[PDB]
Amino acid sequence: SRDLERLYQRYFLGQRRKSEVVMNVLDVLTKLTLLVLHLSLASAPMDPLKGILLGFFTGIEVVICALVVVRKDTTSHTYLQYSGVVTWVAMTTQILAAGLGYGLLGDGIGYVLFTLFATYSMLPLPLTWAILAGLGTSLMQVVLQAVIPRLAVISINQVVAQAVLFMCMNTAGIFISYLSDRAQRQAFLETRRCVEARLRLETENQRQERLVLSVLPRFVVLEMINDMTNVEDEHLQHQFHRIYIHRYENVSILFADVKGFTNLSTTLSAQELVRMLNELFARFDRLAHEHHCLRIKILGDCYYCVSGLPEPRQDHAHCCVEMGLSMIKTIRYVRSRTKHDVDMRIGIHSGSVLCGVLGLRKWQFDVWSWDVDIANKLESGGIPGRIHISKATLDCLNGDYNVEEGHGKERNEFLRKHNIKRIEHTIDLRSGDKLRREHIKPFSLMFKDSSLEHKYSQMRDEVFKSNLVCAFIVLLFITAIQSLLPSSRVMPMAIQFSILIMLHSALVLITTAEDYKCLPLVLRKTCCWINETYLARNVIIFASILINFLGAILNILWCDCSYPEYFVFTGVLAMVTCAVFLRLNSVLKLAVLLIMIAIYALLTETIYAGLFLRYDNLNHSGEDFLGTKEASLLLMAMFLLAVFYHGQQLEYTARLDFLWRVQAKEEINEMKELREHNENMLRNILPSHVARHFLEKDRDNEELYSQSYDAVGVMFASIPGFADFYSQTEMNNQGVECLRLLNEIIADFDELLGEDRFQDIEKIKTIGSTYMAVSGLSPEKWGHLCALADFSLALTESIQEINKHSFNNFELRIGISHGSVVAGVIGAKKPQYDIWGKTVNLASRMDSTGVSGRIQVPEETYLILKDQGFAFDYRGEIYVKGISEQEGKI
Amino acid sequence: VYRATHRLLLLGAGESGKSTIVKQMRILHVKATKVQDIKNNLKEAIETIVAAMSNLVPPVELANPENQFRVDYILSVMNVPDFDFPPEFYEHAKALWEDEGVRACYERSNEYQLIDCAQYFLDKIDVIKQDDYVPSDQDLLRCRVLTSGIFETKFQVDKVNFHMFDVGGQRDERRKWIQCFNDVTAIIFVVASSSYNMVIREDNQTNRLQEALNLFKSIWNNRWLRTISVILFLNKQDLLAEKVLAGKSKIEDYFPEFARYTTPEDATPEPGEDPRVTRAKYFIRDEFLRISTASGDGRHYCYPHFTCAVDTENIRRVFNDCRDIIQRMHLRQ
Ligand SMILES: Nc1nc2c(ncn2[C@@H]2O[C@H](COP(=O)(O)OP(=O)(O)OP(O)(O)=S)[C@@H](O)[C@H]2O)c(=O)[nH]1
Ligand SMILES: C=C[C@@]1(C)CC(=O)[C@]2(O)[C@@]3(C)[C@@H](O)CCC(C)(C)[C@@H]3[C@H](O)[C@H](OC(C)=O)[C@@]2(C)O1
Ligand SMILES: [Mg+2]
Repeated sequence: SRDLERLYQRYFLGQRRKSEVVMNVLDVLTKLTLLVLHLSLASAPMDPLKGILLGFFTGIEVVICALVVVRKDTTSHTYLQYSGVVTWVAMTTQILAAGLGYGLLGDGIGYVLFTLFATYSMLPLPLTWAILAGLGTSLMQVVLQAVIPRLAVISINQVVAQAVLFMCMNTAGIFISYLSDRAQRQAFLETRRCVEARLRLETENQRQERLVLSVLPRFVVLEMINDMTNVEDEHLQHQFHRIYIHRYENVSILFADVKGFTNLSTTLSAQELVRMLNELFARFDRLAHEHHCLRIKILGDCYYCVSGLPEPRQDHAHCCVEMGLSMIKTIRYVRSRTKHDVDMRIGIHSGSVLCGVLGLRKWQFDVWSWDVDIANKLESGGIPGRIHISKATLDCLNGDYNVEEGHGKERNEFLRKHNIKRIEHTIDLRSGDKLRREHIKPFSLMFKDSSLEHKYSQMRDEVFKSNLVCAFIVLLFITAIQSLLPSSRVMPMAIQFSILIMLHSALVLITTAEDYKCLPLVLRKTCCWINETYLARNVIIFASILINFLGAILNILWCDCSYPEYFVFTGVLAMVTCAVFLRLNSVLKLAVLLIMIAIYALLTETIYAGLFLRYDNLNHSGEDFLGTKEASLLLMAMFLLAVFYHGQQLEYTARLDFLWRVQAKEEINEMKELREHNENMLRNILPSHVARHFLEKDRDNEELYSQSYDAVGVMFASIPGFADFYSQTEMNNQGVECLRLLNEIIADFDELLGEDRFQDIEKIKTIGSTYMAVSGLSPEKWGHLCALADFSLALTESIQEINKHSFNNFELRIGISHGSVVAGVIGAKKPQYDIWGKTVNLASRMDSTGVSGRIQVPEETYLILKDQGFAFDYRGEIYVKGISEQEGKI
Repeated sequence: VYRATHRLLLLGAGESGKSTIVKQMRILHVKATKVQDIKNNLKEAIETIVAAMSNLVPPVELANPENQFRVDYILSVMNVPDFDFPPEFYEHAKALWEDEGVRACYERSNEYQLIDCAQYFLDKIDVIKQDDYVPSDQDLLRCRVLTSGIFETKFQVDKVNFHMFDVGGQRDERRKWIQCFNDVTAIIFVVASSSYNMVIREDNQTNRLQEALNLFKSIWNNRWLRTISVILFLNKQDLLAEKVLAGKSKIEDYFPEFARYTTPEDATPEPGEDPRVTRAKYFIRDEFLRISTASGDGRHYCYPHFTCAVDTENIRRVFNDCRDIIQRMHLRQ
């Protein structure tokens, strides 16, 4: 992916650019410091030729400093790549100024060591660019020896060693550049993957929740969500299954039933009837949305609003009467094409309702009260095509609407009714912006929490074996650097060199014991254990650092050797080893780094000062001793500053990425928990296959979801005594305790439904105090009818038990039937699983025309359980048909 | 402040004295209709005594036959829906009450159904005959009023609020109890300990004490009262003591286990107490603790108390003890 990798380069360019901002600032200090000491050395002013080139060089570094800031603000980063080239050429040119003209007469070879290391450490140039930039300085060092032949006169040999001194910078420099870039690739790759997973899970969470919120309004879904989270420690003290009901006031209830349903039911089959029903009811849902209703349920051929239930409205019944006029208009519209005569009747009443859910399975929003019963009776009144505006509503709307005298006498005269990308950039940008002053220490870059730093320390160094290899090569090169350098005790220094080169190899084999499979596992475990804990690796990293330093100084201690500046660069060749060791902490690196300079400061003062003096007089030149020890610590200063800032920036980036990874993981965990809660609620609301079909696309593309089944049993269970039991006094809040008892009954039924004995039976819905369940919907034999019969008997037993526990008598009317049904969703916007057919109406009629406490059943297709009452002869709704009743199994 | 308030309800069988307990508690810490109810109670008592003169299978001997027109007058006005209140009727009632045959008929009141406050108002015919006085609070507590629905009385003692819940006790009214079984601090079960001799007026077969025991069994094992920790309030202790002191009726005559039962080692050493009353009260209490403990799980506990709802000192002492119990219980250890 060239587009993604280029996108990484734009991100990678900025982080490396932050390093060169201080290094260009570092360079301008280098020019003035060398210029100042040259001014202070001689009372007479320096050569005017000397000042001009450094003036260009000390001025261009200011320009690059003022050029990187503007490009960082700019969205493009082309000049950031150029800035590394502009900086490299500026310092690389410095060599020509010294070699041919005057330039920076101080230092010399050591200064080239500083920049040639620089162009592999802080320059945002890619790895391929670094080799070209590094080789340019190295090949120009070859030009330096030609333009300064007296340097070759100083050392006829060791000129190859001088190139070797500059060869290991390329060898060690690519190691830092490649590993640091590789680690940056993983950090960018990981932060790109984590955001991809977070966005993937958020869309699913919002899509899953959008279906749950389609039904079950928010003001009860919030209560359910709070309940399932277990907000308190435990709810070990519970006596009731709890309810989610609330009382509302100043609402209006509509109703509608098809007058001639049975006449047209026999004319056409089930599929066409379902099609017309869905068309009418979907247009009706659109009308309800237009007129501020919210439908509660669709039972058979019935449809009813609640006006202003979740939010109050001053004109609450106005919306109901307007949408009722819309009901009439839509019925007239569908009356076109001379198809049928499905005209209906509408009844409206206003009052107080109790809204909530009952039971544990297939939760559905409903309303129970006495006033909804008044609305139901007003609808059942009659005169299809006309509304009922009984006194509780006529005085509600206004006196501005003219309505007739109302019904004469159609319903029972009881109770006196009185009718009348850029995100990822801001993803990275907000990480640094928030963490400018936050959990990380402003300078030590340490997390405030001890555990957060500790869980960082346990992370293993994946390049520890490769990083320790780098320390071996540089220590091997200083051995080759010094081996050809002359000394008095050539053999005695080699014996110590052999020990030191073996000491590093001793740690090499120990730290590569895991790499050495042939070596025993116990040794391999120690290698893993070394990198497992940060402190055990820190001492080894410190240890391997020392061996490079001991090897780099022991040669000088042998000297009592006429080239004292070349032995100094070996310490510079040891300071890179600290920069190589990326993982070790920054402040710990400064403490060990401060040891290197302090020892060299002690070895560059009066001790071995005479050895520097004999070098001064031999070279002579123009006061070049300012390029000697006077500049030896000057080189050490810039090298130390560069190495320290490299370590600091590397640790800064690493800590930032770790902290953001932790934050993203926490967000992912929280979102996963929310997903689990939503999944639980959705599973409780709707069946599996229906929920899966409605979750993805084609929720509204397919207006009708339906399926035809052949062998399905249908059962109804009614409690006629609850209407007499129900009463709205003041002691019970408004009947809330009666609804609590009803919820207890329904919850007992639902819990009984969960037994393994009843696997083929699924609860469809509850109609007020009626319980409806079907048998054998999922084919996976007439055993499911037997299961349904056992379910009815168990329901009778449960109602008897709860009657015993309470202090009143309740009786169940059970109606069963068997046949072919059609199961599907009738509302695309609000998915409510439902079934239709002729056996459903037969079951409802058999339940309605029955005696309490007894089960009425059609033609007995089973001989397993014996029935009785064959001579019952119930006319029903279709035609007269005599069939039996249902006793127990025996 | 809803949690601070305590909700208490008085669940008990019929004629258990819970309403009397509520009245006494109300007058402890805070018209002509009451006079009318006293008159009606005395009226019902005298009419039932006159009817039971002849209704019982074992005939009760009468007084001097000349003093019989009074009986005919009481029988005649009893059928009248609107009973008269003339001085002549009160003279008739006093004449019956002083008669020895009527006294013997009253002594057999356990055979038929009669209010327990009959003799208190029957001793008050002379003062009620003038129909010009206001009965005292003690006479107010003797009134017999049927409780149909459930009633609440707000309470406040020592800066803490209490809630009262008076409910009916008849088998027809037991279906309304579920309306207030939620978030209740404790149940104050009241049992008429002296009703071991009589029977309930709804079936006329089961003993009142047996019905109360069945009610307590139903309440204790109720699935919606698993952790409620009922409090037991034995009532009518004075009536039980009087009945057991008379010797006409015995607890053994209706409960065979009583004869073998012995007084427990732990007892309340009341100075004005007899071994018989102690053994009777402890037999009843041990029956109730047995039925409670057989199903005991440690979730809820019962604290039996002996109470006489007529006198106010026993009421206030038992109420103080129960208030300490309810405070410790609201502590929710
Ligand atoms: N002598 C005596 N009479 C009592 C005692 N306790 C209550 N009574 C009387 O018994 C009568 C019945 O008490 P009451 O409060 O009406 O029972 P209840 O439980 O409320 O009656 P119900 O609603 O269940 S039908 C009252 O008139 C009262 O005066 C008592 O301890 N001793
Ligand atoms: C349980 C509630 C109670 C007592 C009052 C009530 O609002 C109902 O639930 C309605 C009216 C009400 O829920 C609206 C739908 C429907 C189906 C019309 C119910 C039935 O008529 C219930 O009666 C039966 C017997 O199912 C009924 C009337 O019973
Ligand atoms: Mg009462």
